Amino acid sequence: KVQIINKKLDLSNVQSKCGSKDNIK
Amino acid sequence: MREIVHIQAGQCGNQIGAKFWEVISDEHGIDPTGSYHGDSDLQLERINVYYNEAAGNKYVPRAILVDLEPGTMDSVRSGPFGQIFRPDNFVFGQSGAGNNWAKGHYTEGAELVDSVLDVVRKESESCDCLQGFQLTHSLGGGTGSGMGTLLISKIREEYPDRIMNTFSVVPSPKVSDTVVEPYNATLSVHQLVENTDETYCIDNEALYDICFRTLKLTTPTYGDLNHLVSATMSGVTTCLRFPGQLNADLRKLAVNMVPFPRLHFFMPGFAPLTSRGSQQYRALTVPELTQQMFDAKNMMAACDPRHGRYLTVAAVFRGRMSMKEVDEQMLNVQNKNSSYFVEWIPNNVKTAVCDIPPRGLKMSATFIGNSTAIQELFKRISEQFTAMFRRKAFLHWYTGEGMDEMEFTEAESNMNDLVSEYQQYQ
Ligand SMILES: Nc1nc2c(ncn2[C@@H]2O[C@H](COP(=O)(O)OP(=O)(O)O)[C@@H](O)[C@H]2O)c(=O)[nH]1
Repeated sequence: KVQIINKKLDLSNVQSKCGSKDNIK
Repeated sequence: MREIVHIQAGQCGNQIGAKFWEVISDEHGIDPTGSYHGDSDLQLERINVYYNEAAGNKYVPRAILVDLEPGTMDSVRSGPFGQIFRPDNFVFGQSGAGNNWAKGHYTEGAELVDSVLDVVRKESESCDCLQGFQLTHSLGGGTGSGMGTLLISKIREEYPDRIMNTFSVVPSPKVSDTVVEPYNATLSVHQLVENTDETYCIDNEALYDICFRTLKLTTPTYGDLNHLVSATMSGVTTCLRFPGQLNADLRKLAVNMVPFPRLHFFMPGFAPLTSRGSQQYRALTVPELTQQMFDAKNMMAACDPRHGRYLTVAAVFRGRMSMKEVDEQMLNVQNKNSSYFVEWIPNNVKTAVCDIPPRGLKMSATFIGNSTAIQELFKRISEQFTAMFRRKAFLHWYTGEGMDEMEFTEAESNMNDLVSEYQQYQ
């Protein structure tokens, strides 16, 4: 009467941190 | 009469100035101990121009050595002529620059420049007639660039009527020695264009090309390139030390060579240059020197002068020569190649003749040209700087010390305005 501990894992939406485009304008 | 205070900053500057002082000590017959053991009265006639006389037949080179890392100065002290400098003038820190102009200009330079300036003032108070300051430094090295800009600003503020001459090593068009060379070069020019009187642009790439093609050297070192640069430096001020048929000091050079106050960057040259074997095959004449000087392959700045026009040309000759010979050669040069000089300046060439040739030569000549083609170098620097700055490449290293984006933006604007001015006058 057991069930495996499986979780739905996702890194859904991760943005970059280095502002490599901040001076693109 | 006139005197010169030699300032020597950065690793590049320290090495170049060590070779320069070796050459100067050789020209005046001064052994590594400082005791004069020459053979001519002219060696002592104007020995005061670079040396203070410490009683005991010994002379001390009026040089000031600046760095943020003690290794280069240790090598200088331990090497040949290391004892020739009075140890009072070795002013060095401990942190180092790390090729960060912001660091060397705002933090480590801000800490060390007070001692540097105290040494400068002490050396200047001993002068009878101070004429100009010489700074030997590279534009890429953090120590060189930052200390140079800061110290030049300070000295210009202290002595506004003295001549500020600098011999700067400029970035190469093909191979970079430092990843952040563009930021340092741009921020250095942004102050050199404002505070200096004249700057000689020497590129290591052109030095390699010359020493390989002309001198036929297969294993050139920094010592050989520094020997060439030092020969040029000595030819620049040979007129301040020895008599001649037509002498020109630093003030006449600065007046004749700078038509407008902001267009004060020059491409130096030298002649004669020969391999050892070819010396027995070519006669040494004034036409030969004139042909070697006005040649694109003999320009120590990585820029073909045939892509622009000259504003003015300085040609200082050394050794016994006929005045009519040099005059005829200069007239022929101006007449045959009139298309490479601006139409609004007649009589583009100012000359001078020193009667003492370099040791081992019958005659020589030093070239100093103000060519509008250096807009190529400045435009390349501006383009690479823009390419790096558009993506904040390595920007945080400079911002952390205290610089903001406004300073980089103003530096870029000033660089582009200088390029636009050169384009206007071409
Ligand atoms: N002409 C010449 N250039 C040098 C010499 N040593 C280093 N350089 C140049 O200086 C740059 C290195 O910067 P450097 O002055 O050593 O770094 P710093 O210690 O932060 O000032 C490189 O682009 C080299 O080409 C030298 O002896 N002669």
